[PDB]
Amino acid sequence: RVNITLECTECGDRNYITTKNKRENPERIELKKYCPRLRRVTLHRET
Amino acid sequence: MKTGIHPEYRPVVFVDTSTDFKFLSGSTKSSSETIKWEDGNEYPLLRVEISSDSHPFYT
Amino acid sequence: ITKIDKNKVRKKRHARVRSKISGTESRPRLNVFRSNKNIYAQIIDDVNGVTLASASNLDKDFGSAESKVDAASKVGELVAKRASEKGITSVTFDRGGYLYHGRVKALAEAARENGLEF
Amino acid sequence: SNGRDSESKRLGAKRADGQFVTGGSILYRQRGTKIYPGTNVGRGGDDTLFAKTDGVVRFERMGRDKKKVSVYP
Amino acid sequence: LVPKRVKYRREFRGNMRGRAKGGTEVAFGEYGLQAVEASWITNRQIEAARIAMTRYMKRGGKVWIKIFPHKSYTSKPIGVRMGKGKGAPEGWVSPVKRGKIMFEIAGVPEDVAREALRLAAHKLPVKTKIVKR
Amino acid sequence: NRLKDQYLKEIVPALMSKFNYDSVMEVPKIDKIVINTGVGDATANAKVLDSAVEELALITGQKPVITKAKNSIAGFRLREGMPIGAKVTLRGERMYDFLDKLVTVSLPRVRDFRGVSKKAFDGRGNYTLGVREQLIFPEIDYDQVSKVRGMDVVIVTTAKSDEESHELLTQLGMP
RNA sequence: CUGGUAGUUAUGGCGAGAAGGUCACACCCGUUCCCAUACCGAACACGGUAGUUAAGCUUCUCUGCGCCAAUGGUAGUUGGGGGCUUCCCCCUGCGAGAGUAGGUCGCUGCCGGG
RNA sequence: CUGGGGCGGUCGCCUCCUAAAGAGUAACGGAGGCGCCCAAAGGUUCCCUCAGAAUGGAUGGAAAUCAUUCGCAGAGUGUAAAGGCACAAGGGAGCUUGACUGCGAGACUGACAAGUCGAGCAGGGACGAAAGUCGGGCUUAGUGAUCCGGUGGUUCCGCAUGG
RNA sequence: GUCAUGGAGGUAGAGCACUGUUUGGACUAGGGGCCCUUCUCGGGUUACCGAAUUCAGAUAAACUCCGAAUGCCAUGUACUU
Ligand SMILES: [K+]
Ligand SMILES: [Mg+2]
Ligand SMILES: [Mg+2]
Ligand SMILES: [Mg+2]
Ligand SMILES: [Mg+2]
Ligand SMILES: [Mg+2]
Ligand SMILES: [Mg+2]
Ligand SMILES: [Mg+2]
Ligand SMILES: [Mg+2]
Ligand SMILES: [Mg+2]
Repeated sequence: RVNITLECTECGDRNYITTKNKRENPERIELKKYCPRLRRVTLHRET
Repeated sequence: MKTGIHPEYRPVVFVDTSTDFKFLSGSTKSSSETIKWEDGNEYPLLRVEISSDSHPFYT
Repeated sequence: ITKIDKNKVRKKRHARVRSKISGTESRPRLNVFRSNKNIYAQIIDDVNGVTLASASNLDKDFGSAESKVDAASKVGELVAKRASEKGITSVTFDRGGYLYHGRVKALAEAARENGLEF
Repeated sequence: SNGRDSESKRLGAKRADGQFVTGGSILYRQRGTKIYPGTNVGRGGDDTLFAKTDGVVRFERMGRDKKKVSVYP
Repeated sequence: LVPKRVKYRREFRGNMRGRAKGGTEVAFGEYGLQAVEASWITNRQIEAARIAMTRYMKRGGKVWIKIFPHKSYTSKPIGVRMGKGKGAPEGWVSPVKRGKIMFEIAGVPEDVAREALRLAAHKLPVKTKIVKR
Repeated sequence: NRLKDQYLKEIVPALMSKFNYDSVMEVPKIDKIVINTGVGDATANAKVLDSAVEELALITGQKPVITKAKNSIAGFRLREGMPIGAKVTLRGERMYDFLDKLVTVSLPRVRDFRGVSKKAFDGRGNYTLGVREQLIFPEIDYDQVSKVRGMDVVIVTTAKSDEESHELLTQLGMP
């Protein structure tokens, strides 16, 4: 289990830190999160 | 009843070979054999070992 | 073996619904009761504990249906109308514990089609 | 092997029955619902009961075994 | 007499204010030994009192012990200063409050009952009265 | 449909006339037949279960539901979840079909039988037919199967007393 | 009178017994359609009304269990005093829990049909 | 720190008893936990009810999986304990990422540093027919300041001026 | 400060509804002594043990179906200060 940062795919910035178990979730996590820069929801992916 | 989950329920006639009785009762496993009884409503056929009528405990 | 009392278990589900939903003078509860035969609607204030508008499948007005769903649409149409006449607009739908699906849905869809804002 | 204890968490009533409160006033700090959110009262994430509007606090019986706190303007 | 197990190995000494809340009227027997003042009764004292009673009755009649030593007590050895945590469990006591019937006997004549009970009373650290149902 | 018809034609009055029921509603009927397999060995190998389900399906003409263990038991080497045994609930026409094939074709394929074992009523009104082996049922073909497992057949009645139940199972034809 | 829906710390619950039904309400009959089952039209959903009050429901009866509950007394105790003190006693005010006399097989709305 | 000091033990955080029916309250007093975990064990919609026992039944044993009955909870609630929870806060399933961004009347706690709760507003969403709920998890542990360094961003500054 | 009114809170006491500790009796499934073909499987035996079950009776800082006095928070158009 580790700290993770999600990067906005459009915005570019990474203003979402999360955590995951990297044994159970070895792939890069993708969540739809609001991007404040774009002021809309965007796909965010683990770095 | 869900579809594409269970096998066929298709009707079928059981007949004991010895006593030579016949009755309708739906089941799996066709075998593909014609029947005499109610041939209009054609069903498969199943040859069977002694039934209730035949078995000696019963009769 | 014991037969389950369908209304007992229904009334249990209705409690779960009435946990979040309660009529107020500004915005009352459109409660539905469904039988094997016919359906019934009441627009209620839980604060006062008084039924305002109400409508059944066996009132002298509208006594001609094809299916129980069509019958239940006539009730929505009538309870909406009778409510508008009384001068009440915004209700909240109380499923009564019934799955929001066949009849009870058709009662709501219909009531909602007329002047009732939910 | 003993000698440990956590900091006391100052639970319990923070406003009196019959006292006027402003919106957001914490009424009761508690673990779980010793007392339930009544009318114009909210339950916070840690079970803290707070007034949602200004008014007078009233601790009331719910039914036999339970208790609620309400805020009446 | 020792509890088979206890939730807690160490326990407050407690107090002995008031009349015993229960066991003040003789219940199972004809004659009873009643505590007149409060005291801790140790399991060693209950046994000494039991054997004194029972021996005089010569395995005749019945003897009910109505007190049980539920409460542990601890001690520190000699040559040990104060502090460093509570002492090890040493023994078992029954806090007996005034009015508590401690022993009951039946199935012997008054004279023998009254004698067995005085013999028991002389093993107990508490002023006693003999009472009959 | 061969047996249900019979149950509605000349069991109901016959059985109502025997006990003197006030209404025909009081007459005992069969609610559900429930077959249970009980594949415990499955804790070792899962493929053993797949067969035990597929074979049980053919017997009932209705895919079963793989029952999963409730509490962890070291003795049987068992832990929460993990599939052990398959259930299947027969109701309505497709049930009577089974009951018929159980009393007409299936049971006289065992080595012998005493009959409706008086000892095998729960005391409420329901009968549990303990089935030794699965080659008793003609839709199985033992020349196409590996292991026998066995089976458990539960017959649930509306009956109140074993006496009332016994009569119903008897007049339905069960030995 | 009955169906719906509320309030009220079970005096309202549980259990036992009895009666009732085309007006409802039920069970009940069926799976073509919407929709269902980790299998099952059991349930949910839909369409029916041959059969039945057996059950639920409704009404009535009962104190067996529960629940409610005085008065009196007692324990405890604020304050004020005394002792011989593991503790105990007196004055004043408050005053349980248990037990008991007793109570209860509910009460109070709004809407629809009769 | 310490019933002299040393030796031993302890040092922060959570729960309970001590604690004298608000809150708080000491001891090298009595008991236990923590330095995480979970992509669902979060959100929402819908549906549900547990432990155990009795009786009957193939492998099958005291105990596996069926079935009926009785069962206010004798279960469960990731994890100690306490307080809660059966309109469930417990158990299934469908869709999801609110385990959101900007905040925040007002309160609690408190020497300070910190800590806690928060309706509601705006943006843009998830689930839901709607009502609505959602700023992680039944609640309360799971953490560590400043300084200094690293990385990403940036309508800021740039020592004459442009860099 | 007192009076009146409302409220939160589980101590004293009490109780045994739960959890732990516990006595006696009745009941009763097992197990252990004692012979029998016997595989002591089951009888005929039993106060050698023993888990539930009830009847009566105790007990608790970390038990509670209950529950004070006080103290505490507040309100008052009350009386004093
Ligand atoms: K003495
Ligand atoms: Mg402290
Ligand atoms: Mg939280
Ligand atoms: Mg010293
Ligand atoms: Mg020293
Ligand atoms: Mg306190
Ligand atoms: Mg720098
Ligand atoms: Mg420059
Ligand atoms: Mg006490
Ligand atoms: Mg206590």
